[PDB]
Amino acid sequence: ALGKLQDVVNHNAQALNTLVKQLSSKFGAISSVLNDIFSRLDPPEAEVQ
Amino acid sequence: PTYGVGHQPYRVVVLSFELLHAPATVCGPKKSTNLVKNKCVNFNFNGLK
Amino acid sequence: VYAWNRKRISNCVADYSVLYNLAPFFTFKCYGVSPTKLNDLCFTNVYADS
Repeated sequence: ALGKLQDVVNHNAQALNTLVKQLSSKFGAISSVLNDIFSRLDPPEAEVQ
Repeated sequence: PTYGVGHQPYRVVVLSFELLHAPATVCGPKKSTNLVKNKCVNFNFNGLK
Repeated sequence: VYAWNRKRISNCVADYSVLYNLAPFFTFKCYGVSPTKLNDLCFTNVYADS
């Protein structure tokens, strides 16, 4: 019965679940953790990654 | 021992690292400190900063 | 060449600063993490070939 109200709640929840999961997606880099890149790389080349 | 350096013997040693989520066995010469729990501080456990 | 050795080292402290004071190694092209920032880095399994 109350389906139109759960629609806007599930959409905002799904929007925040897909946004938080994009942090685990390597956008062509060596990894997804920033601290791992900054530590295991020299400053000049770490900028590109 | 007559040619220039284009064909001279070159001793090559390649070190293949893994760097994955596993119990680390080969660390570096970095020392250790005392563990402080109830404080927001900078931690570095086996490279994970 | 075709019989390249592989001596896997494990459970030991690796100080890569010793390799700098050795014979001139003008091929230290670390296709990987970092040539310099390497001592402060723990590894799991390192396979050294020759």
